[PDB]
Amino acid sequence: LLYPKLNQLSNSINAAVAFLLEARNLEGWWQDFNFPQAASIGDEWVTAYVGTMLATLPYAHVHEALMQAWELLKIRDHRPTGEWGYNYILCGDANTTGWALQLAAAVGASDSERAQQARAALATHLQPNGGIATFAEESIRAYIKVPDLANVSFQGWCGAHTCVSAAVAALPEFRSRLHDYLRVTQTSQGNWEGYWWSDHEYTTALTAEALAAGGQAADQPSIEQAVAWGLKRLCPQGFVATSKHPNGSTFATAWCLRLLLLNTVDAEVKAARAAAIGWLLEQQRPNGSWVSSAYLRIPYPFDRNPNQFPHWRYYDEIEGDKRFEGSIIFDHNSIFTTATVVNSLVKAAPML
Ligand SMILES: CC(C)=CCC/C(C)=C/CC/C(C)=C/CC/C(C)=C/Cc1cc(C(=O)O)cc(O)c1O
Repeated sequence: LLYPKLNQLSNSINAAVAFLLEARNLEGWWQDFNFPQAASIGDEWVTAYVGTMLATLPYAHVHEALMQAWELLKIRDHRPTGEWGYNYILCGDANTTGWALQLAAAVGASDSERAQQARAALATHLQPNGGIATFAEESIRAYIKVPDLANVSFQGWCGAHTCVSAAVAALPEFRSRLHDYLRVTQTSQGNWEGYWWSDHEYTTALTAEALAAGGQAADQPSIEQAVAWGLKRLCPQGFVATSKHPNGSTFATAWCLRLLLLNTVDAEVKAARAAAIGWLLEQQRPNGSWVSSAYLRIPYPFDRNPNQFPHWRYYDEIEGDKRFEGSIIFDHNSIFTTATVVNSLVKAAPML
């Protein structure tokens, strides 16, 4: 054990926590992502996610931030279902709601009236194939006012999503119901593929973590297959390479590091986690953040298979006329990425 690397982990994590606490707005929300001149900036979703990421820290001032985040979420009580959504102006969705419920658990509010209502609302999103859909069709159609989408299918946006199902399966009340859907959707390579996210490491880590949390020995082979895939994704330099970031994605690497924590005996896995930690420490910016790489894609509403859509473009790079469908957006404030990385480092440090 190299005590300088443990102390650098402490310093890295503290710098990121300071960045994230200072990056809150007037009322205390974490904000990220932007649909310009349209749905605008994420808050309820980003806050639920960041707060859940930071729940792994022992710090009293972080717990106070999470208590405040929950109070902000409780004041967002305008939707009749009790759901949370991307931000105030959006309808509820199952992903935001599932992350908000993980934050509720961290602050002792899982059995609150609001949490019970929101958990009930998740049940509406259960599909006949055993997974969870992001949106209710009537709700998201009521929000969208784009003429060339008025008459299209919304079965892409309103079908079962593996990324959302994996997150909801972090809740003990849903883990058993979502199990068979999570098992049947694993690829022959050992990973899972999400709907909204470009980086499969996110869905793979979350799904493997839900299977691990259920404690069924029948799921252990699937978990180990996912770990093996993670080991192949992480190159020797300690990062996950992508087409967009061929020298390493901070977001994809952080989620791959979380996935590799699911095997604590294999020496090659332990070495790969060490390499990922070293690369993430090298990549941190002076202000404590990491470079944005949390790529969210917007399929067409009818598209059930966005991993089979070859046309993705980065919204911010499109010259001339453009639309959100078929584009990728990112976390312009680096809050979503930074919270992800800091969580992975806190979880990985004791297994150094
Ligand atoms: C599910 C998840 C990963 C996070 C939980 C939060 C969610 C829901 C993240 C996904 C991305 C989505 C759909 C976010 C909502 C906002 C929106 C509907 C964006 C597209 C858009 C807007 C408009 C418009 O605002 O007019 C017109 C569009 O044609 C159009 O595609």
